Amino acid sequence: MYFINILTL
Amino acid sequence: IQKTPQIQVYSRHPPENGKPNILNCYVTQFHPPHIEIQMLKNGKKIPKVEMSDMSFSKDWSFYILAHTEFTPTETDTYACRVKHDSMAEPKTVYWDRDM
Amino acid sequence: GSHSLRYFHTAVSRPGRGEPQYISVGYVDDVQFQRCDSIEEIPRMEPRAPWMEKERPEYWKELKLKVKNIAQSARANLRTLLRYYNQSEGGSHILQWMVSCEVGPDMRLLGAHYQAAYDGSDYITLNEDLSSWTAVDMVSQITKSRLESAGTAEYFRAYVEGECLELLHRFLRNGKEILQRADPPKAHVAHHPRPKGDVTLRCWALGFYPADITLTWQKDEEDLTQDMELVETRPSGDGTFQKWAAVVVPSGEEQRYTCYVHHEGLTEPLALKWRS
Repeated sequence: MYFINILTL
Repeated sequence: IQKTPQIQVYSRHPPENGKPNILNCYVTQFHPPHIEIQMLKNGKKIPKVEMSDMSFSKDWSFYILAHTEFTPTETDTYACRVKHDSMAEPKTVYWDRDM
Repeated sequence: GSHSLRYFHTAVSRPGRGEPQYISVGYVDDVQFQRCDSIEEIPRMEPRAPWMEKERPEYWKELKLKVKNIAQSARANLRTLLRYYNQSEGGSHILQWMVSCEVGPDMRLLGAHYQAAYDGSDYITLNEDLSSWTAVDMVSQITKSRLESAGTAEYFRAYVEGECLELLHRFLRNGKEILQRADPPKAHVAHHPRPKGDVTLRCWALGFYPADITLTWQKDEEDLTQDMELVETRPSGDGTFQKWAAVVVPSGEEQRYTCYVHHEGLTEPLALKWRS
């Protein structure tokens, strides 16, 4: 359960 | 990116006339995820159809399983019909006991 | 042997009414353990495996926070991506990402994965060295640049060694009876006469777990893999799978053909021919 901020966070 | 769904209609256990079983409609390899599935008996929509959650594979395409309870017979025809934005018309696949 | 904890996440930008705009499922090997949603910003969580009943409430409490958070980021990225590819405002776009970690048969960390796709196509992938990203165009090159400056990889690495490892080991220890098993396939060759006098031989493999199996037909010692009809492995619905491989053979020449089934549940591959 993780999500990295693809764009501009 | 509309990827046409592949459809397979089969039974959980080998078919025996007069013995209850679960009829599955496994739909895979489609995209986008929005899909409509119905299972039929003699051309009427089966009301209690259970569906697993939708997930996706390494190539990002989706897959889902629909199922219901049924009892094989010679007179009864069971089919699975799906509609996805990638198809002009809905596709109906028939249950064939040997596949 | 060799296990893996995997999550598949999907964010949709124009769901519809009563359809989630965020949805993720988790699996330990070939077994699904939970489902998480967000319909209109209201998180929902549902167990899908036995060993989840032994999960203390501190688990579902933190997850709900994670779902709300991830659902919030996802909708933001969708909008940002839409602006970056200059796509028109009223379209239906999907963003998908997979997060996983696996351990070897000796339970050590083997590796971990992180990959995203936008609209059904790769977008960015985290490298095996867990520090560099591979982008696929100028937009994702913009992204790669940002995650590289920010230092983002180290944070996934922290997660992997933290929560991922912890959940895998725990799910495996508490889900033991389910995940550390290997049920062998029930196989048999069926015989169907075609109308031109010839016959279809279908080699069935039923009720096996894991899903990984190999059915191959052979004429004498000739591998007929290019010429045989094969269905992709499918779920029986009770946690086990099935698959069949068919070849068409002229009547009379049936004994010439053999089916081989390879499964980790079997002691040695089975070699079936049509009986009768």
